[PDB]
Amino acid sequence: AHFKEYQVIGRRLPTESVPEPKLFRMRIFASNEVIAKSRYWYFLQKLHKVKKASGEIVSINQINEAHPTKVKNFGVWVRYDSRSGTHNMYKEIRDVSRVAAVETLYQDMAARHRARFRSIHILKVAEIEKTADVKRQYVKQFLTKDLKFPLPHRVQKSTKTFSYKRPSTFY
Amino acid sequence: MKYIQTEQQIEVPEGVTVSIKSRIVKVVGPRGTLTKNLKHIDVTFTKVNNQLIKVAVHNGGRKHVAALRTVKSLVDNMITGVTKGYKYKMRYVYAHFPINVNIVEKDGAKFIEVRNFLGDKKIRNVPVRDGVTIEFSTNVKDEIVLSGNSVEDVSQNAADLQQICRVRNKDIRKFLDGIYVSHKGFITEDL
Amino acid sequence: MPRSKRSKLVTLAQTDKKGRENKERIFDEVREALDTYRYVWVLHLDDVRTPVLQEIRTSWAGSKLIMGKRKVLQKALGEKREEEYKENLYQLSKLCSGVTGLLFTDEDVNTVKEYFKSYVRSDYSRPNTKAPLTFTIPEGIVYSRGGQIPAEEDVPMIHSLEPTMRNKFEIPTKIKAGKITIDSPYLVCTEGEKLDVRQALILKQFGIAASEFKVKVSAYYDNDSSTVESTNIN
Amino acid sequence: RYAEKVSMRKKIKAHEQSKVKDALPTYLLDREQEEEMFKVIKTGKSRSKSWKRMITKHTFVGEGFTRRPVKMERIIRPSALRQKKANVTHPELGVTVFLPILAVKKNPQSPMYTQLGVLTKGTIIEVNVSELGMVTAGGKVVWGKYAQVTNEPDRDGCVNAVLLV
RNA sequence: GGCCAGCAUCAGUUUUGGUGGCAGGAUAAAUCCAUAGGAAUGUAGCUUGCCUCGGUAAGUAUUAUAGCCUGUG
RNA sequence: AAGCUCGUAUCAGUUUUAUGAGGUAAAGCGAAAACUUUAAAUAUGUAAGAAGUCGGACAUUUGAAUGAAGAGCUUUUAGUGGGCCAUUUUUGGUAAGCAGAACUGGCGAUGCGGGAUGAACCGAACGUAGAGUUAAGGUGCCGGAAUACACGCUCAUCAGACACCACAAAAGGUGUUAGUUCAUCUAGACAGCCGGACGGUGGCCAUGGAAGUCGGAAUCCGCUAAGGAGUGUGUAACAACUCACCGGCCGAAUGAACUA
RNA sequence: CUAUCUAGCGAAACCACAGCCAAGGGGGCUUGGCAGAAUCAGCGGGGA
RNA sequence: GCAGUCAAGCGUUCAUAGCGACAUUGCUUUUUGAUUCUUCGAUGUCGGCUCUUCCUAUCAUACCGAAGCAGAAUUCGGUAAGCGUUGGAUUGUUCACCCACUAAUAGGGAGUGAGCUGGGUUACCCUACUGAU
RNA sequence: UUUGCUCCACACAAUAUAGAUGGAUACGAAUAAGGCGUCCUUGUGGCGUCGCUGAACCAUAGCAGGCUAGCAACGGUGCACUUGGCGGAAAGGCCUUGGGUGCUUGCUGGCGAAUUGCAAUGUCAUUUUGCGUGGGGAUAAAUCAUUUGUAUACGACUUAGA
Repeated sequence: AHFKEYQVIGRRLPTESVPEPKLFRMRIFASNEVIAKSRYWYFLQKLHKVKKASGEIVSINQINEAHPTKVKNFGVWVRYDSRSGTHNMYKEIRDVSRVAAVETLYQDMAARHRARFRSIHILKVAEIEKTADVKRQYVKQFLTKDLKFPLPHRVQKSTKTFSYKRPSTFY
Repeated sequence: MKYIQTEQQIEVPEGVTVSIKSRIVKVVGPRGTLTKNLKHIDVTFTKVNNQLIKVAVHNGGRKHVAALRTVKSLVDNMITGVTKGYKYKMRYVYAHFPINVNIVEKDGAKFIEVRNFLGDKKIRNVPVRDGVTIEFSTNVKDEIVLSGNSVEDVSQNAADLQQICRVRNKDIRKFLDGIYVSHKGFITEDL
Repeated sequence: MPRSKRSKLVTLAQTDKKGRENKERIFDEVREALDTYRYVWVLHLDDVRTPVLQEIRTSWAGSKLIMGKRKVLQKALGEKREEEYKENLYQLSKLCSGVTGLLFTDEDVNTVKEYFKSYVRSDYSRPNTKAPLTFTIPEGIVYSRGGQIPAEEDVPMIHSLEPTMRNKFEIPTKIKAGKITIDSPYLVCTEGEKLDVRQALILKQFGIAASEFKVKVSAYYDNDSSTVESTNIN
Repeated sequence: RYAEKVSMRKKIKAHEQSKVKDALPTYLLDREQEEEMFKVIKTGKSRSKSWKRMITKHTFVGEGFTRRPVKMERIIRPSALRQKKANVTHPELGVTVFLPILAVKKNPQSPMYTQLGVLTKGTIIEVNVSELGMVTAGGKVVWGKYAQVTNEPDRDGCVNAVLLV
């Protein structure tokens, strides 16, 4: 829905002569807790031989962002299994927070690839501090000096069905 | 990739003047004037100062911006067509049958009249557009010259004219005769 | 611009592209040349002929004449005082502006500066230049020379090239039987005017090396003196 | 357009290829290499005298047929669907030779189609070898070999057979 | 003392607003205060060019005649 | 439907534990996957108690959960005996369609809302009425409900509004957006305009003529920044022009292939 | 000669209802096109 | 068709465990413009004339493109169905026909399950239509 | 016309309302543009200003709207006339002249309202028609029958008939 980012660890159950295994951690994006948990178990069953019955959860913690309103360039390495074999992808965002960036990503993948939330994988978020190592261009053009641009053809959303005025946009 | 702002420069020389309300243009220079509507094209114009004008698009798709570069070159063609003026030169070649080519005026119509084409009796008239003048070649055989400001009018008229003699059902490799263009120059000569 | 692009023409030719390997190769090779040879000459040669260069090289094998791309030659010479193989080379790296071209000798200076004044060939207009002759083409049959030699021994021009004459060369050229004819005389050019590219091409088509060829030089360096010399001789 | 494309792909391939750099005797030399599956068809004015069945499938008949009379016969073998010849290919050397049938020993799915002579897939067949003319041990001459058919005669009147080797 | 209705207060059911007090999370994160360091889509300042004589160009310059980023508190 | 023993009890289209008649080897370590070596899963059996436990001894926390205190013995009575679809498993297969079995669910006797309409779809426990809330489906108008908000992509010279993997189907396409992998570069990328683009050499037969290009086969070295025993126009040959290759002006990012 | 009209006489067959069309629904319902009282003579294309 | 040749790719690995497109070689009833009464035993139904209207995948007619297209004539191909597409002779197995003319004498559906040919197994109700008040 | 038709006045009756209950308040073109005002050299001109909702502009107190007194102004508005224009796209209206006639909430006074009984649409608008009341106006055609025949199934159609 509207998204959150969560921190999870699983501590796969103490068996005799191997108590306290190695506390496998993930950072997982979802709107709530239990969805987050289920995705941890889903990735974990993929990544090594676990089941939920053979595993147990340590904690859930919402990861707030350190300095939200810092505008950030993010770059995200992802995978998705579309109808073909699975395949990788990188994308780049100018945005405010990790969570909002992946929100926009999920919708854009939905547009351009008919890509579902269920069949997306995130590998990784990263943040780029220095400019000019961003690979893409459509963010890169939003980085120039003394920037100005217009809102052409602005339209006003009236409640009424009539207008008596012969409207205009401006310009 | 949804380029945000695209733009081109057009260079006004000292002599010529240009008046641009909304997407209408007039361009006036020593040879004369021209006008053009561009309301179908959805761009913006701006002066910076008086030797350079900027066209631009915001939020361009590929089609929109390719149109931008086009409209620049159109207006530059008008500018050239005032300061130089354009001049298109043709020849009318025959193997057996000499063309009789003439100019006539029917109520002010400025038709161009060809006879004896391929031993025909047919008269073919071609109109002349406004803003373009003819001359048959003095001291050059089998040649005609057109000159004007509107390049589009000139080329359309001559392209029509060679499109009239599209000789039909007959082997083009044999019937080399016809009326064709020698070259596309400007009026001046010097500059 | 993912689609609606141009298709660039693909072929199966034999020669392949050089890349940076030859670039850095020639760079280190001139840097090898530097300490080996003693006398250094910067050569502005705008119009160049492959047989002329091979003629010069097989004239002087004890010399070595090298040409290559400009900025890498500036690189291997060193453009700053701070970076240079030897000293007093940045200043002469400044001046070498034209099509250059360079020589490594150990012979006298005098012999070469008189050599290249003695050395003169015949070449074409190579426009943005003058050509020391005018040409009127007479209103008759046109020939390969264009009125140079007598009309009995010149051969008329081929009927292949005439549409090129009509398209490129701007000239009325009307075709009676198999030779080629004109109806008015055509003057191509005058003396004392900078020749245009079509003008240069028509004298090329006639095959007229009416222009003199002589190379100029701007400067000279010697390694053992380690000093720069400036000489404009043409 | 696909065709011209792939040919240009071959052109680049052969360009790059250029750019990067059988124990036979003499007389064989110089050769180039009931309630179902039955419709009661009532005949006559009074439709009770059916008495009739029809073969709608190919068959080899043999040399002598001596076709029985009309009144005692029950099954109708038509005239056209009679293969004397079949193409036999060789597995070794892949040579296609158009040779006769001599007999059909084996027919799948029945013992009846064996004697009838239906030539469907799975039918093993007695094939002449006369023009090939191999010399065997003792210097005999071969007249019959075994071949396995590989195509349905109904879908194509050609009859491809691999020679069992 | 029949018919139709209305107002108030009450109950069951229920819809929709206002408003207050509390608990939690990283005992929110942030903003904000100070502090240290860093760097540019380089602010002041310095150098050169034009000159429309102040705006570019390229260098300088880590707060100055703007400010930003980060770390800790 | 009637009795008689009672609600003491009875069981249950159910889970848990233990267990086979068998392994799927998805684990090869258990002989250089060779190996019955058994992570399990594919589910039936059995049970979880006085109907039991070792003549005699032991009561309901008297032997797991969960639900129903309506179950059982004997007697007796009406109607009824065939069939389409789906799903799961699995055998045979066919170009393809599929055929056969086994289980299960729907319809049959059964209405309602939606699906524009409807044997098979989606939802849904039918007395009459009121009020409320919702399912499946939908909200431009018909039509009750937002011409709601918001990210993207699409502009079809008969789109699509599809139920979806599914049949034409693998692909074509200088339409379009996003990606992947490679290549290039101010030590100058790509576009372009300008120059060179050579000598031995017109290389061998081949021919009337064959000179880099009617054509067979060869693939050299020389200088070289670079320049082929030589892409393409070409004349009867020759010549001339063009790339492929370098280099001069410009200065900025660009290009091959592939996926979606 | 009838057919037609008029004066007079005067039946039967047949009949769930009755009717306008295209697509759809694995004559009537759904969606659409039209439909203006009442009617005459020919018509032979159809008629649970 | 079948057996091959490349294999683009696929088989998570194997290319011959295995698939495999486009092309291409393999004869296919008589190789020299030499040439078979293959319409011969099918008891099986299909064969034919007036008139509407539709489709186009065009036979001509109109316009166009390319073709060694000198022209005339003609072959292919594109748009296009507005209009048009003839008269005769013919059966123990006409089979596919000849004759001529014509600018040409193209192809199929919905058709007479109401008239006709074989060796042959209440059209009287209303409907709409055409005419009329 | 036993006064029938018609234009206009007011009295009552019915007669209904796809639904008044302050006003259908007038530019055009464009929207990657314009409008309004002002200035000039009058143009695609300059200069300023505005939109960013009609959530406005106009109208608006009085018993469902009275009787009266003035003050200030000579303005506004209504009614019936009357002068002169304008408009044809379905004009059926819009201006405008003159005066007469009221009212004027521009401002200040005085009288009244009650009791419809704490509210019940509390009725006030328009379409249509007839009877009556009293002042005007003007005095037809068609059809059937007959007959024709350019037409004719009968109808219809087309001709003539004091």
